[PDB]
Amino acid sequence: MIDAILQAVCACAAVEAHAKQLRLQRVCLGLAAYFASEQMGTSSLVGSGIEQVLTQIMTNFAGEGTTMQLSCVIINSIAMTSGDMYEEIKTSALLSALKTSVGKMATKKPEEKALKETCAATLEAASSGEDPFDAFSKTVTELDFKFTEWNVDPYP
Repeated sequence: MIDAILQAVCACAAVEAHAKQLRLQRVCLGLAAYFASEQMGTSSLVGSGIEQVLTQIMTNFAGEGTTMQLSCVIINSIAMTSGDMYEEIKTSALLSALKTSVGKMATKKPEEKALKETCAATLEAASSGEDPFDAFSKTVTELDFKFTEWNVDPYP
């Protein structure tokens, strides 16, 4: 079931029309993060092109906070799950997009610098020389649901 719903949310996010529909991208990434962090659906994700979906929202909304956290949880999780699966998503593009995006993250307010830090470890962990299981071992690998804005309406 999970495999098949994760295949839909990846497909749903990769259609070019939906690229810039943030709130959607957010919840597709949300679900992706939940299952990845919870060690499920990781094969469905990578197979159904989670790589592309990530680079899309990381270059269409470079810097955006909520998408960056979810994206990094997914990566951190997949990195801590399978060696075969991580080196499949570890594409030049993703790396470029992750660095450029970390670059543009807001860095003034106290929780804004703290969030940057988290998403910056993933980038360090990605470009590290170290075996991924070592490199990503201390990085965040669980989902705080607040970053998915699941229950926040755009027009209260």
